Amino acid sequence: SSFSRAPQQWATFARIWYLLDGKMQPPGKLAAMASIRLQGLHKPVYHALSDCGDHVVIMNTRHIAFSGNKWEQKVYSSHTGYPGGFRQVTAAQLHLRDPVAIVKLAIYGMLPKNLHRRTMMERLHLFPDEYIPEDILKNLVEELPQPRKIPKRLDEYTQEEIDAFPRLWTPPEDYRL
Amino acid sequence: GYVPKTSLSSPPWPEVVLPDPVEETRHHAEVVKKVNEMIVTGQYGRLFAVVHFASRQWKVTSEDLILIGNELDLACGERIRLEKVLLVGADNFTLLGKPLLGKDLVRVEATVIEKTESWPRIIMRFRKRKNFKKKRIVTTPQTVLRINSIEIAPCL
Amino acid sequence: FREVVETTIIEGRITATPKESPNPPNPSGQCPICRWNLKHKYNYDDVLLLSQFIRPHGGMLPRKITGLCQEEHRKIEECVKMAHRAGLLPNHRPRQLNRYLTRWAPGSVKPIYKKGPRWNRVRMPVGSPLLRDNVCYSRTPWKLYH
Amino acid sequence: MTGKELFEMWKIINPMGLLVEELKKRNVSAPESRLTRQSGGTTALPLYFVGLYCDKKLIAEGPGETVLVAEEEAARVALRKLYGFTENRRPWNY
Amino acid sequence: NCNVELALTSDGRTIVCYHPSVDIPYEHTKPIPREEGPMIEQLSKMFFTTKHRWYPHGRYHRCRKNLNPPKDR
RNA sequence: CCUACUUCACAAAGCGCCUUCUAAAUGAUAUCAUCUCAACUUAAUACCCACACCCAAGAACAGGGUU
Repeated sequence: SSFSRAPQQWATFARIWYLLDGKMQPPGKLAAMASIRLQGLHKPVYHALSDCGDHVVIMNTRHIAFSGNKWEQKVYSSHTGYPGGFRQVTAAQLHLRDPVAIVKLAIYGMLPKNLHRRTMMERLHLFPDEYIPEDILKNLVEELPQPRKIPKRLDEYTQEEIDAFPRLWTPPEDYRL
Repeated sequence: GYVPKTSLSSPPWPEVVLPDPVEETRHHAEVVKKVNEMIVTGQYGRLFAVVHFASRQWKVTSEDLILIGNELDLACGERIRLEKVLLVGADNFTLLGKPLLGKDLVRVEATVIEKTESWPRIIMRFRKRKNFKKKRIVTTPQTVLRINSIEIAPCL
Repeated sequence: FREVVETTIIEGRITATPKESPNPPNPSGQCPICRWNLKHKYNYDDVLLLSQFIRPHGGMLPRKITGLCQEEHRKIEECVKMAHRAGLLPNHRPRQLNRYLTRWAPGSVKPIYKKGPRWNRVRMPVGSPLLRDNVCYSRTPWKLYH
Repeated sequence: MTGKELFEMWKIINPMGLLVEELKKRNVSAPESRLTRQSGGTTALPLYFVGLYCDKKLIAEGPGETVLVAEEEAARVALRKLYGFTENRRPWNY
Repeated sequence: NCNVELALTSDGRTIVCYHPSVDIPYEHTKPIPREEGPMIEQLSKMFFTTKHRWYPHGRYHRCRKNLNPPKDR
């Protein structure tokens, strides 16, 4: 409070940069967080005319994880206008030719279907690896929490965790395994 | 009774314990006392108040204006004690009722600025091929109130 | 267990056989799952149980050995499949796209080239119907088809 | 003067010097200006929150599009708080 | 961010909430550091908007835009 | 694309010529076995990109040359 008029308005309506981890996550929950942030729907000031969207930097987007057999079963379709130019490719082939396009198409779907969708999509920046350019790493503010609880393997178990887990049964003394 | 540490054993939501009401009502008593001292010592700046006037709730502060869509049955310039205050807060504390605050605790007082009518509004009905076209012009009466003062009493 | 050590002399030697844990909180069951109050309280996440109930090369032990009931033996079977394909078992090898909750083997699923209309849409199966009877800590139930 | 802020009525230039002179009058040490919160530093639409501190604790903070403007307007905010002519003050009693 | 103090009053008719402002600690702060198509492309990339916003409009739209709009506050 | 032939002649053509790159073991559930909606292992390049006069460029505009 007690700001001058122009800096108070500038403080209210400024847009923020949010980093979003994308390893072991589904593209849909990342798209939910991203599109909520891009429309400005995470702001109490929100209005669709005010254009109060934010910047979202989803990194590690080549290590996303479809839940289920979707990697062989979800198909992305397009049609170049020329006769016979219908291209259907699974999520695997699209993830190999371009390891950005899955989360981009998910976010493009979740965004509202108006003329602001392209500007909102141009606010968002996708990177496939841990590497982010320096001119974007100087703008981030909050690292959004990953929506999916990452599971951990046998390797990441400590000794105390498997010792605290009670082992349940009698193996027969004579069994070959 | 015992289930070992397993993914669906414990709830995903974090465990929280509510304090038993003895030290909680001690905490409530000291908080109410200390807020009462802030009220009686003038530790507030200007106050805002959610006030249920005619049929709708207004976030009313001092020195400001409200438009009301009906005759209020008052000549211009008389003051008003708006009952049904239902939230009153300051820079550091709020007081919200169940569902109202008592009339001994909040005084919100307003003046009647003006008694106009609305702009002429259009009510036009039209069903196609049925020759159905009706037009009505309405002007709803309105009064504008100047909220003057929102003061508070140290009765808690 | 026992091991077949060969070198030519070949012998079978019994080594390091475990037993029950000192106390089951609910004894007089028929299966360890029913005996440790895990009848509807595991998932594909927890590879502790799923690590117990498998061979060192990713296969399972038969029900005549582990003493499981049929229902949760099939449940542990499906959870072994779901945990192996999700990459949660990296030390149980015979000798890249990230997944989880994969019901079917990823090598033999045909893509849905023509999903149907809104009333006959071919859905994508997620999770398994054996784990349908789990404890429901969610307000809305599991969607097994996406 | 209802609705009008202080420096939309009493126009000043260089509030930082007036502020350090005022805290010299109050025998408080000269403020340290620290960049509390920032977003979009390298882009064409930045935001900086600059906080004026006095002996380990802040007297005020204020936003701006660049660090100089943010420091200047945080100085104006601290002058408002010191002079007591805040946006939160008691209204005039009529 | 979460630290406020709630208290039901004695007779239990009003809810008194107390909420001072959290001031940013000094230790949580940094010190202050001390053609026509290509034009649309450069402005679009610098402001993260599409190109379509930057092309001008005809005279009909330039005339309906209100020149002295009503100003509040 | 015009060196020849042919219609033919500052050139356009063809009948003429040139160029065109799902399967194996291993294996549990069900200790044998078993291809496994079990786990694994293995078996697009190119192309394109800085007045006026004549033109192999062209409806106009454009484009190339004007040493």
